[PDB]
Amino acid sequence: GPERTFIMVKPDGVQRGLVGEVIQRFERRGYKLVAIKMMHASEQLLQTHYEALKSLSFFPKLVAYMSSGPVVPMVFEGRKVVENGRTMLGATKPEASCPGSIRGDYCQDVGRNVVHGSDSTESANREINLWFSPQELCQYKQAVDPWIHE
Amino acid sequence: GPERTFIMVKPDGVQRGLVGEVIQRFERRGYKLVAIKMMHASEQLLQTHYEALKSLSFFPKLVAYMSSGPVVPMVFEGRKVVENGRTMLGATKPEASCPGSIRGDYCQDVGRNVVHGSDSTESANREINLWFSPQELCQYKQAVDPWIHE
Amino acid sequence: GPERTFIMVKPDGVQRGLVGEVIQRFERRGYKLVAIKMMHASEQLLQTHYEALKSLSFFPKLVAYMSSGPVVPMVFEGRKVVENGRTMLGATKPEASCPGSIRGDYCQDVGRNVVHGSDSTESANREINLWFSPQELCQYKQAVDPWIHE
Amino acid sequence: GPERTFIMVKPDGVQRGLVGEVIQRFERRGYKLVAIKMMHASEQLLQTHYEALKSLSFFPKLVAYMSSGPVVPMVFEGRKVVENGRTMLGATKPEASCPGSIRGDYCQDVGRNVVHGSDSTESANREINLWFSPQELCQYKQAVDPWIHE
Amino acid sequence: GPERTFIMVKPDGVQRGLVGEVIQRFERRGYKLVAIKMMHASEQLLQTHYEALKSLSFFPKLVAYMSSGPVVPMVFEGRKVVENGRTMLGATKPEASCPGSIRGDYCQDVGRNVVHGSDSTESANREINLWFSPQELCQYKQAVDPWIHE
Amino acid sequence: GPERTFIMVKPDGVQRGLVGEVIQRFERRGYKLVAIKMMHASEQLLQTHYEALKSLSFFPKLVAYMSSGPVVPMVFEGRKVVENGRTMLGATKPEASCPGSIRGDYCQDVGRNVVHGSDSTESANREINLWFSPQELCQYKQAVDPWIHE
Repeated sequence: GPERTFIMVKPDGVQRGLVGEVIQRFERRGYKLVAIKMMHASEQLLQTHYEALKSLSFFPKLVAYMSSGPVVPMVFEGRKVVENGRTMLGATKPEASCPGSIRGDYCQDVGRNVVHGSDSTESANREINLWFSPQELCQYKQAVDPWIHE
Repeated sequence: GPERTFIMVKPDGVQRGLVGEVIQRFERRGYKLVAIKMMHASEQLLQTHYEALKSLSFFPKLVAYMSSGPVVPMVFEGRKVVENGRTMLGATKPEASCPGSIRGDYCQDVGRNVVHGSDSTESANREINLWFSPQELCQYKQAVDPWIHE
Repeated sequence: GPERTFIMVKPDGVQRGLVGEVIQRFERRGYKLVAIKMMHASEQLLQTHYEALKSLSFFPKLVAYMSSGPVVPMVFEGRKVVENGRTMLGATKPEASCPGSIRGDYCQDVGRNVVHGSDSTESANREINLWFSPQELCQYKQAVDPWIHE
Repeated sequence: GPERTFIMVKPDGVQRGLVGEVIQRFERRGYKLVAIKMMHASEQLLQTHYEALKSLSFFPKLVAYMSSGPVVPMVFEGRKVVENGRTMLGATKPEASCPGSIRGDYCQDVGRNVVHGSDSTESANREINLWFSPQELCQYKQAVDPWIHE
Repeated sequence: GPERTFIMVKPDGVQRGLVGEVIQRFERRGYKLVAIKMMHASEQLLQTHYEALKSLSFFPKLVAYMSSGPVVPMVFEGRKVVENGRTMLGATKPEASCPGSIRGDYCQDVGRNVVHGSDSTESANREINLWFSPQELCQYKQAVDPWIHE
Repeated sequence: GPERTFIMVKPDGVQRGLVGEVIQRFERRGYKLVAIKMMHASEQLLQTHYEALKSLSFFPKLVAYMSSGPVVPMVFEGRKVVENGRTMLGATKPEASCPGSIRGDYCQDVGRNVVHGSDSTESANREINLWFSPQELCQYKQAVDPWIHE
């Protein structure tokens, strides 16, 4: 690609002091952080982020909650990072999440499940460009590259 | 409920220095500790605790083992805490337990599997009241409550 | 002695989900847990606990704060456990605490410093007996004993 | 203030996958993240950041190194965060750093010491405003606030 | 048996500083380390180690990679250690590995999957004797033995 | 040098499952493992290892204890690794050790203090060559080298 995924710590993950933990789970798997910021996300941005859900009953409540406190959008790079990101986050519903996953370790409620992650490569490219301008995406050559992929 | 489950560190979990680890796995998922104590559990208490097993060949051996060293009964409170407790503990048999679970991380033998957890809400209410008097159950309002459930 | 010290997680340590962490720091140093409970501590108990401070301006405020939410008293056993307990907790003032200590890792304010620990063997014996009846103190022989002391 | 300090993961901390670890050390002490970003820092920015060092022999080499790969500037908020930040980072020279500090845990060379932190409140205010526009500084009320300071 | 399995940190696990982590995952499950060494493995040794794969297209490339940097062979002892070793390592393919497993936590590429583990008791006995002479296998009685198995 | 130090997990560190933990503390500081093995150390080897102590009353008891169960000698390489090794291990006496050090985190008795480390570069060269033949010392180029030292 290089393959990239969009990860976002939600307002409850910020409140509960889990930003570094989410980042560390990607770093220890050898994934490269290429962008990050903390922001108050606007209603208009969140409506576009969740546009696939705009027809559903819970969409207005989700958009208001996601603007009720700061969030931390970020972008990770590496092999199979989209599908591995989804596994590392765990099932949407925490009670279906296996331990070792972020939601299985930290969450008890689907509406407070700490972190968002792209569900497909097409979604990831859309979300990365929605939240970050190209100038915010940093590029570097990871020294351990020969030892993390063949 | 508020929903509550009964968790008990078994004599081997005490010996192996895993009491804090069991507690921390519930705390980091946002669950509230509401009771805890260390005790030598009597044969009569353990026979009542395991009354569903009283007809089985291994019951006398289980009751003697569970009174052979101190145990740490405790009670946790939060959404889906009974079913999530069972997932966090792992399969009864450690070799069937996924890593990330307590028994998958620490155990190799079903008869030394570190920790007990209620299997149903009806069992949890029975076990909580069997091991703790109402005066031992503490109540407080968790400050992070708005960020752990909706 | 066997030497024993009294450790108590304060209301802020309970709220912030640090009970298991405090316990684990003693367990991994080979210390034996011999008693623990969660309780709402009464004004009368806390006045006796802090009787050395009864003449000081901040005593009424300290006693009210220490009864404002549940606490977790506990007792640990092993060689040099009183003096090592004080080192493991860190300076009273978090800003004077070295990292690696509980208060240096988790605290920013002397009035919210998570955990209490006996300052002398005479204080420890007094505090243990103040908070626990003899029947609550459990005794067992630690299997790793030959490898934790000579 | 509210008191704030500027923390920056240096290019070697990014390469070595330590961004989340630095963040987590501040979060677990109850400090609030209020800004963060990943960027390629320019020579002009770094010369201003290090203006106190502009007369010294190693300044050109330091500025070139600090622009040789991406960095992660960030801002933390809470009581005594400037002086506690310096303690948490450890001595400038890793060999003088106590274990438990970031540089004592991860570093072996003063020129690759992973992370920068403000040395005074006057430096912190200058550095925060140098690296972040006011619109990038987020504000929220931490739910655990009553339990982290008095 | 006593049952034993062969575990080997591959060249990428050495480079990425994961030797202690692999060892610790077995130790915390109560397994006994009975042999370990760091070596440059020769082509002839690796061809014998992987003799089941000698007919396959990727065998020469695998043998050259496995001799391209030092490896850490080791031997662990305890109940069900072969089958539990395979679960703890995770699926061969990291993207099929559950979090909590070594490859699910640290790996993104099947050709850089950090660690080898015996797939059967017959393979384990063969591999142990291939990499270690009998004099390198140490024997001791684990003090916690009564608390890790019945 | 390249500078190297000799580290040895003592019989109590093996029993207590701390081998991986000792290794991980050096790895996360960027130090290179260059040799390791598990062995039953003979009286003659240990008398030579501790020859500086041969005149002292406790020497025979120390030599018998150090041969009473397997040990794990090892060798680490990197900048200032001898002096940093001593800091990471902590004071000889655990009660004088700061938290964050190995002995401050895990030990309560000077005669069961888990791990040995060279006290000087002259001692390190002697001890490395006493415990390892030159063929056991592995050499490789660490990919992160440009980011761990200047």
